[PDB]
Amino acid sequence: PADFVPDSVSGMFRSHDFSYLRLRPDHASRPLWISPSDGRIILESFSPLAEQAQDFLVTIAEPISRPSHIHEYKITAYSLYAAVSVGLETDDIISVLDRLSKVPVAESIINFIKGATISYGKVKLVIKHNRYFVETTQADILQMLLNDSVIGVHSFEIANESVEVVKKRCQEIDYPVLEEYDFRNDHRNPDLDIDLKPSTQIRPYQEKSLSKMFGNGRARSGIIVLPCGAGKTLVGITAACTIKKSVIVLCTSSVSVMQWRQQFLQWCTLQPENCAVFTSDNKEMFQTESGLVVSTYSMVANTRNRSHDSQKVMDFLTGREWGFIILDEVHVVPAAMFRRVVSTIAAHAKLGLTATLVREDDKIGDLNFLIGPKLYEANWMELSQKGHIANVQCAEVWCPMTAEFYQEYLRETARKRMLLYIMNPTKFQACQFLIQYHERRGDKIIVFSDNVYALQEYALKMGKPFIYGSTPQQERMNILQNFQYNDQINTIFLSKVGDTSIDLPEATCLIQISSHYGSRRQEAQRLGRILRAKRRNDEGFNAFFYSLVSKDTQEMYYSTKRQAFLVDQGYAFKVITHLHGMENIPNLAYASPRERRELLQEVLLKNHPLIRKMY
Amino acid sequence: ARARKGALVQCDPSIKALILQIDAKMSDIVLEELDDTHLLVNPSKVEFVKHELNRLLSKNIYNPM
Ligand SMILES: Nc1ncnc2c1ncn2[C@@H]1O[C@H](COP(=O)(O)OP(=O)(O)O)[C@@H](O)[C@H]1O
Ligand code: BEF
Ligand SMILES: [Mg+2]
Repeated sequence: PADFVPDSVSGMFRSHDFSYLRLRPDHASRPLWISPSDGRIILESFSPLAEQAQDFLVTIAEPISRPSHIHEYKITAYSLYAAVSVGLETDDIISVLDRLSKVPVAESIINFIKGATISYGKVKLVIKHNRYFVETTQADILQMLLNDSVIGVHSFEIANESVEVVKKRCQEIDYPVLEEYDFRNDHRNPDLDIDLKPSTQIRPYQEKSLSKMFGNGRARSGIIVLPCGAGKTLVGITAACTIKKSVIVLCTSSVSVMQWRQQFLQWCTLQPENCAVFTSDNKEMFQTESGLVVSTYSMVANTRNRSHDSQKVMDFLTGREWGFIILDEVHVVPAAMFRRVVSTIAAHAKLGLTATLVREDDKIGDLNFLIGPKLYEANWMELSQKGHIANVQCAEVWCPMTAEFYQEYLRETARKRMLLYIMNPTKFQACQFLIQYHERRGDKIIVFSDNVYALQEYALKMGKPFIYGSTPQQERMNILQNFQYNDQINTIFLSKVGDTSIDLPEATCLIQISSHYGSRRQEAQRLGRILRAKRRNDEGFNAFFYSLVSKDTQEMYYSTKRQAFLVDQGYAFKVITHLHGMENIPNLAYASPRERRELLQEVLLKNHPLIRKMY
Repeated sequence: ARARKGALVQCDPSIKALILQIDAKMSDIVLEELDDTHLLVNPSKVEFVKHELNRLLSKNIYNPM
């Protein structure tokens, strides 16, 4: 910024006027705009070299939003740490950035890349016989690590529990640690001979994801983010198949444990002998040299009360030095005690698999040192147009509450306010009319409702099956099987239980009467259920995703906040003020005033052997 | 036949509750009730109530930041 006359409209831009720089004549070809201060990147998706830089930019810059035409990216310290890992130096980044940037890379941006791109590659953490050694390739690091107030060719031991502390210390200090596993030269750990059968097929986007993880030839530790239904299960299977070592899978559900094992058996060639499932039902552990354990975070994260049956398994897990760990739905690993499994379980490589990499609290960034940086992220829109995932016509239906109910809405306290507007009569009519309309079309409908009481009320009146936490595994499976293979039943009423890692290929339509406040991942994960549509390639097919919201209620504040992640991905929500043909439906719930008042009162009222013969 | 100065407010049933609730705490707001979707209010309070209603309605609308 030297000798540049401000414009009369420069006042409107509060220090954001970046016109001080000039533009080269080759602006017609260069597809990258760079903000000299904020680090933001604006990418043209309708210009030559778009595909040329679509992969280079993703590696260096994380995506904040990738709508149809103009893609938005931002460069951050964490993003650079991921990029520098895969054989990238400042010189290469600077040379390519200038070759592609319409506007010159400012000194501030140049300074930012220099600082964070030079630290990588001077400290490594290795594991030997369940003993963790902070090995360094140069002796100069001893004067920096051993003298650290937190800690405690040269190699020194470090406590397993202290790993969660030193890794954060590594981020704070200049040198961050990298977890690279040389499986090729690792012979001490017994190998597991498994390869994908010929029937298997590797999709290009998955192939790119695997390449980002096996770029240098040594297994990396990080996170792979793919849209729901992209096939993350096969990505984990391929990673397990190529490493050919002891592996384990952790999932935060019981039904999903069978799903992962079922996919594992069919895709790869692992024999049933080497696979053991550690759940509440069975706890036997494989005695063969090497195998797989598909367990849940609850079983491995428990510390206080472990019984004899589970205690023996825990000793077996801890005693042996494993090679790989798979964390399905890794967006819940940095929790208070779910993160303990990473440290307690010894493994030379860690993989994270979550469709959504966001959470309400600011602990999402902690995944960098719990499991590693972000390796690859796949755009939802690109896969959708390629026929790999289904298209969804997201809609938001506005249901104005009736006057009688709204009268109690103002007075009622917030705690009971939720229950008040969740069972408003208008939403019943919309849900019933939409369900009937889609049932006539021949659509498999899934109804989600976080509130158990509302879920029961909907099902009891509508005479449709409902599933919630109290139901057993056998009953829910029977309901699920009936909903899939039987033509008689085409709609089910699910709850928060099936919000994640559930495969419903036949599901095409989804309705959400009321859900979990401001949570965003719930909105996206639930949307992933209908992204599984088997008939996602037939012409004119469009999955339906509805979110009934009461007008003039806090649900609008929650609804607009929870769907803030889908808009970033690219999905757009349509407002439906009125449903055509809804009045001509023969019967509707609570049509007469008498029935409406009956509902209002009920919801308002909610809150010695000898002696034995005598008797 | 008395010309009672007031603003002829036409509103939906949802908004009607707000004006009634607003009148509950501040009695002077609503002069009289006309019908379910119609109301008569103090002409002076019209400027204040409209801004007051927006603040209450502003809460249920999310703001990105
Ligand atoms: N390459 C592939 N070949 C065959 N089916 C695939 C492939 N990739 C994904 N699928 C299918 O996609 C669906 C979802 O797979 P899954 O791994 O459970 O997805 P995610 O875990 O990402 O939600 C399943 O029906 C699975 O068989
Ligand atoms: F992301 Be998937 F639906 F497990
Ligand atoms: Mg999955």
